Amino acid sequence: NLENKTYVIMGIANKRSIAFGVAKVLDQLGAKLVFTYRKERSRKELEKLLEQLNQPEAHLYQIDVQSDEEVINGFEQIGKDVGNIDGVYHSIAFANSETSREGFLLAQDISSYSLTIVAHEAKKLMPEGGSIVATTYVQNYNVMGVAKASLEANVKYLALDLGPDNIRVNAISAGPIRNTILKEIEERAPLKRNVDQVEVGKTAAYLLSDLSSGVTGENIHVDSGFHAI
Amino acid sequence: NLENKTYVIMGIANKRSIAFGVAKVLDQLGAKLVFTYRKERSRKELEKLLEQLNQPEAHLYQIDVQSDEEVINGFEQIGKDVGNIDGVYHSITSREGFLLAQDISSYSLTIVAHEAKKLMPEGGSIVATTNYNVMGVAKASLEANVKYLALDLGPDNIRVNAISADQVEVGKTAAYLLSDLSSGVTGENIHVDSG
Amino acid sequence: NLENKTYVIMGIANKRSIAFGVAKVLDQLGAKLVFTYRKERSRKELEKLLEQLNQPEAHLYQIDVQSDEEVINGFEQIGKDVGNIDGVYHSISETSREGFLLAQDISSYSLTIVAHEAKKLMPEGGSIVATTYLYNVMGVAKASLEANVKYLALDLGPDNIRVNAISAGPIRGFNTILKEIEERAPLKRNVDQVEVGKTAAYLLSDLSSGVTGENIHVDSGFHAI
Amino acid sequence: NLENKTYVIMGIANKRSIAFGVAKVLDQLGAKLVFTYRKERSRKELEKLLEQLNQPEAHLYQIDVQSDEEVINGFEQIGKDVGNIDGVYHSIAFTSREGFLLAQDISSYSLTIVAHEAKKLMPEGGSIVATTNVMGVAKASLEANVKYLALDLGPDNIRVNAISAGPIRNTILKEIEERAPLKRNVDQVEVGKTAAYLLSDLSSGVTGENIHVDSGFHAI
Repeated sequence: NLENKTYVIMGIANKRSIAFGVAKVLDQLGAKLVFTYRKERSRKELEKLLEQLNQPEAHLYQIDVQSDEEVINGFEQIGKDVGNIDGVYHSIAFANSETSREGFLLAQDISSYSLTIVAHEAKKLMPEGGSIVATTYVQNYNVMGVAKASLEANVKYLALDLGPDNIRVNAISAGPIRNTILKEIEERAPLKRNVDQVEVGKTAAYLLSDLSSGVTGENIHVDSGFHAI
Repeated sequence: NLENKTYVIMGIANKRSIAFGVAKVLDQLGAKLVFTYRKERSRKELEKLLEQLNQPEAHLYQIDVQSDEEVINGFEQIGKDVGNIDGVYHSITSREGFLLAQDISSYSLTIVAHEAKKLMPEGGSIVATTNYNVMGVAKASLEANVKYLALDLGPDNIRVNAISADQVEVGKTAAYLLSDLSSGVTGENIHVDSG
Repeated sequence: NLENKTYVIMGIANKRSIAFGVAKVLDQLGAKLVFTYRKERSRKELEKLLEQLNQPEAHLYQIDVQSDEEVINGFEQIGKDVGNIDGVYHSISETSREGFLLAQDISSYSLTIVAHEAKKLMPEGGSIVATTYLYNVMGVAKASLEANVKYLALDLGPDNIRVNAISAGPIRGFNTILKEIEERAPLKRNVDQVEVGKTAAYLLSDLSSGVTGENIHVDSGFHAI
Repeated sequence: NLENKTYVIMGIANKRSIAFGVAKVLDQLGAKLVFTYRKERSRKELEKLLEQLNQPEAHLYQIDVQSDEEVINGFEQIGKDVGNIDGVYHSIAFTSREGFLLAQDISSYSLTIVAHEAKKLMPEGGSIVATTNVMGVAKASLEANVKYLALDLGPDNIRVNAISAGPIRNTILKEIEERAPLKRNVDQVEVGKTAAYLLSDLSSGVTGENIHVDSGFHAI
């Protein structure tokens, strides 16, 4: 399916990382993978996980999307080091000033803008097109909600903007995974159970692959159809 | 990918039918396919087209979703003839107009779903592909149907999703939806329309 | 506000009909009101209700939206008896084919036809409002309605006719849900007939002059959850 | 209707401002109005326009929603100067990381903070109204914000709703008087009207809603 495809996978932290699920699946289909971590602390942990995979060699890159420079440099090195890529999976989600302006903006920066920039930089490794995918993860006033809204919109507009560049941008809206919210989901999710990294990875594969070749700007809920309730 | 999977494919009329695109893709993925046509006039066309495919043998069934009896019998024969299936692809001013539109476009799903359910003891995937446009009103009804059927059949481990509309690209998404790949997605509507 | 405006108000059945809340409000603003009932049994109840209002005289009209004929004649009599009007308020896995279609017929199509017929009493345009209350086929019917509203709003734009919907929250299983919507819905309280009538008035009135194809939730913003 | 109602009206810049249309309508209904401007340069223009209205007295307040400090202080002065208010109309208008964030800041967050501050002048509840490439993303954020605020403030009996308006002042305009159902084009007053509806008790069950005042163009 994906032999000879090269994908950048952002946001692995531990073996529980959704991003990592996504990783195991693409590995299994025979794509070559590149990874980005944020904290130096996590570099070792990634090298460990790349063992679990049949990855010919280890291509790790420290990128903090929160900063233009790192993202710019990171993609260039990947470019230099690996050549063109077929797609990017961008997993993020970080809620830490309950109503603070900094809170708000920071949320936006991480949750919505990171995509914009990644996209702008990844685009340079995708001269013939490719697929970008953003995966997505309560109190008084939910700022994280407002960030996701921003995200989803951003996906539409990037999808729209990069259309001509034959680059597809879609999102995965994830439902919960390995306890009161596990009450709620197993309770009310139509499919009557909880999703998990793999299921996501599967749709992720779908999206990054040519299989979804007519689909851009879409947001797919991998949540045992909890959305429809 | 799909070897040993059995799908019912409804709405082929000619080689241009979206449903047909969907077919080619599933055939190529090694799934065994069952077909339904409406007019007798088109049983022949379908036999023609099954020639383009690598289908061991031809399973054709005349079914007018517009009528309970045909649908009921239709699926039973499929049942008897083929045994269980893994999912179904369902491709298709005045009070009469409105209601007819609703009947064919939205309800057809409901009843198909109810009948196909009987061939999917262990779950499966159903997929529906899609001046005052009563037609719009019919699609709205449809999409809703999908959500509530998705909802109703969740517990029966049956996933209901829609594709909003070339043929091949649909087929491929179609393939995604019908396959295990889409294992957490139910009640979703996917736009294959170059966004 | 509404003196010399004339509105047709459909779907009152008892003093508790939301359609009646709507009525009280438009009465209070000085509009002349026409009424439609389905069951003969309820014509008396309506007369009794019109007593609560300062309605000069009683224009009642028996109409079953479920039938083209009644709807046609119905509007023509209103036409003849009242002349033109300014708007209309229209309040109304297993599942059989009949059920489905019936639901569609009543919940969606009814509007279409009413629209088509009221149109004839609004040569200079006006406002049509559909209210909605709340495996459920009923959902599917609402879906179909809401779309219809958009498409009618669309098709009637040029005839200067605005079509909008109100989507309403509970009043009168029930006792349990009048609790539900009181905890999680923002505002905390439950809605009521009046609230609707108010928004209804907005919509029917010139107040809502750029608004068509819109659906307004009068549910203490429950929709937002 | 609106006698003895007090509303804060933000975003007037010239006689063409939508906010100003809103203003005319509220004035005409007998509400007392307070205004905020951003640029010192625009205070005089506001005094000019307040002449067209029957405003007992001019309460003007310089507020840059871009800065917590001004917004906090402004509302207090309003508080001190006029006492409690019945609602607020928040009208605000018009690549890189900064661009992105700026847009959010002004388009979406401004509401959040204004809300949070306005809240203190509405002990018994009231109505807040926000009128409306990256700019798209900003509106999305806004529309979401309105929902969540509507949601957060429900218990305080404060209603938050938005108005989405179709353009006012010859190309992209043609497309509209062409395509849109209601057949002509939209204007200040129209907005003012719905605005009135939303700020008034008339919209008493409605919160978290977005109304399109665009001759039903949204429906297309």
